[PDB]
Amino acid sequence: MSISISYSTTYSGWTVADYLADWSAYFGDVNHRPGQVVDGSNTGGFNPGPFDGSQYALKSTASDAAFIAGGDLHYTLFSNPSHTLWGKLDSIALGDTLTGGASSGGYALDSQEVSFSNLGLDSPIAQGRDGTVHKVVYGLMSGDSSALQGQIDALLKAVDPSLSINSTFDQLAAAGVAHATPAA
Repeated sequence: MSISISYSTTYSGWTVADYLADWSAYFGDVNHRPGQVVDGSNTGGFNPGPFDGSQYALKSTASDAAFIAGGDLHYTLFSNPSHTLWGKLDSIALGDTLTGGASSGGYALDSQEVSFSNLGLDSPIAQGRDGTVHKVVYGLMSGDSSALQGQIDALLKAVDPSLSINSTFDQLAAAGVAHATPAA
């Protein structure tokens, strides 16, 4: 299945690039870096976990913003290549107010704004932090969605050259790629 995008009608006239740029500024930088990682503050979590899961999810420390990365994800922690998130990234869901976790049978967003699915991204452990999956997710954690933007852009252009991250969600819905959900 090719890339599918779900969006609240609230963002119908926003370009994907503007939405993501503004969302990352709103989520901010959790400062997930050497000497600055604090359990339960800026780590996020895996479902099932502890270091691998079908979901990785993280709440903003600056706001109610949160994201859920979906697929088949793995984190190396201290083992070479250290601090690498790798595996399959199938989806990114962006919104407010993270709920759930491993014990609930999954993370969710109370106010999901936008989701990108069927991303088809797959990065091997041996690529380390140069892997696309790593860069996309760490980008989000650190207030820079450029890697995510770049991957969405490539996927959209591969569906049709008239589609890009500078398309509005409505324009992408006109092409059958994006699908509106009610404004909550």
